[PDB]
Amino acid sequence: ALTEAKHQQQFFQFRLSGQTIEVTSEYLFRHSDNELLHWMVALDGKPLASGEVPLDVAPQGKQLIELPELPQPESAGQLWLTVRVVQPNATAWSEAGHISAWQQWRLAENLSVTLPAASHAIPHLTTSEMDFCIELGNKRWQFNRQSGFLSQMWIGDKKQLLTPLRDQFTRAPLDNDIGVSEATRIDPNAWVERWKAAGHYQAEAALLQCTADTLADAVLITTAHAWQHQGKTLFISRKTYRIDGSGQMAITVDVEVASDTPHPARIGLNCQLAQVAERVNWLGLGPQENYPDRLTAACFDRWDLPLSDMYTPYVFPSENGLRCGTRELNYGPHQWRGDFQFNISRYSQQQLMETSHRHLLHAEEGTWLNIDGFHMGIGGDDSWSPSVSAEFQLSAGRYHYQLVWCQK
Amino acid sequence: AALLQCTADTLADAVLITTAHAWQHQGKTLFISRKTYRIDGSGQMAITVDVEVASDTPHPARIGLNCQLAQVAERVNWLGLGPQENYPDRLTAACFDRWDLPLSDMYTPYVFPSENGLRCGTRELNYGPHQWRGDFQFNISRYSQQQLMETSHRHLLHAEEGTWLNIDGFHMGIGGDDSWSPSVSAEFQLSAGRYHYQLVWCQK
Repeated sequence: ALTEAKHQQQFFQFRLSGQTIEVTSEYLFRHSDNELLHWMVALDGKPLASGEVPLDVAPQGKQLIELPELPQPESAGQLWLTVRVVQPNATAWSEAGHISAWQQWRLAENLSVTLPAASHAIPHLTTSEMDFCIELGNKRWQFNRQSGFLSQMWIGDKKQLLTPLRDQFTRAPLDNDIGVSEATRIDPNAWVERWKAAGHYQAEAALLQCTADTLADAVLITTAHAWQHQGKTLFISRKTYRIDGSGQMAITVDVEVASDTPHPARIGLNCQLAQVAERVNWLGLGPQENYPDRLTAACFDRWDLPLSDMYTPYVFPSENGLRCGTRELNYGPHQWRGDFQFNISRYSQQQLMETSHRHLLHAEEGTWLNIDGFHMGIGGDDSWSPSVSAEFQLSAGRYHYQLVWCQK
Repeated sequence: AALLQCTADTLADAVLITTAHAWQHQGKTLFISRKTYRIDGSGQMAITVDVEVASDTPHPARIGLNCQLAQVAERVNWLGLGPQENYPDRLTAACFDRWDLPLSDMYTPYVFPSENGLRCGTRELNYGPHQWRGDFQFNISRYSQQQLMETSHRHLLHAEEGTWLNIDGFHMGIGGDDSWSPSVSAEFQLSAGRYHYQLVWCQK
């Protein structure tokens, strides 16, 4: 949280107009005299340009900054401008090179109008009454026809999942979701209570449909489940998996949420990976944990960190570590692509949810991955009543998202 | 537009068409539309659409489809907001229900012709033998957008061959705080980038 503060409370303010940056000083008494502005342009994580400019703004003043002609490539992707204010010299409370402020903008987008290279190969579908198998190369994917989930996958002789890939609509309650609700004295208004009461945490799936079809150049799986509790259908998930000659699966998901059920904490999938890698690399917001109503301090870019850093050791364990606006995530040989929020650690939601202290958590078999098409905000106006603003509640009813899972 | 792809595939119990276009202007791709039509034994087509809007292009007024129908019917019946013209930043007075009115009533004779007659939150619309189902906003009259756009007065409009139908997955707000500067609030601007929608067209 500390960063979100730091950024919001920063003393310099920016506005971008064309290729001119307007800087506003919120200092009342001092002049920007230990301040440098670093600027920089990059295309999907790739740096194309940098500058540095000394700030000469008086308290309550403005400074105009015109940027050099900015490169612009043919390549697809998003072009982002990022600026940082630096304190070149040390003060009594800061080191040299301390960053006092920052801001970023999206400059342009070159949309990708390029269709992939027609698959050399073609996947084979092997049916059975238990499942559908897809093979292509060393790669194989299995979908269980009884459950409707992708139960396993192999690269070579190695299995990748410990747990099937499945829909997730809940979260290990944050302090704010709980509020002052106790086992003794239940607060029926607390998000958790609502969710609890409505069956979110204990709803059971229901295969409505599960089919395989052979396309000209790919296999197409199609499923549908209903989550229900006491004969009430809470949600409905409709997917399509489409594996192609490239050995890429494209998941497309479409949820329907009942108008009359408390809005879900989230909407995405999760699964337990078999692997355990040392780093995580992604192209999205970061580097730090960021939620929807708490992500202004985060920057879009390519981040690479140790797994350990993707977990936030809140003494009272709960959902944590999320990173939003992710476009690509890489872990081991996996790579997922799209627009989603995600989190990844060695602790299942359930373990988090069931441990009173962080010191009692134990790392699980592999890596737990939660990939969200959507996530509700965290709130915080107070911690004893619902504080999540409406804009951050998953109240649309219809939700759509897509992924591309693949390997390297 | 630009055909990027167009394929037919045969499914166990249906046909599946798949397309992709790019709209561009001066080598800039503004939008990208990706659909799938899926016709089944029921003789129902399900359209599924997915638009990508360039971050750096003014947000579009809308996002949907249109076409000119050959038929011309006397009534329009729908299940959604109405009965009156309603836009996104202007629909609190409207009620969700089943409305049935004369075609004539689906056009708003603003003396200075412009986009009009929209009805939001529609779940089902019926015109002649057609029935469309989903979640969309729509409008329907005898005037193309172009005709509206090119006529200074309403008295000069002429009804066109059949019925023009505009079905929107999304529509930007109308504004009004004032009429001499942009007045559409941000919440009503189509600024997401990624837009998804689906329809079911069929007959009775």
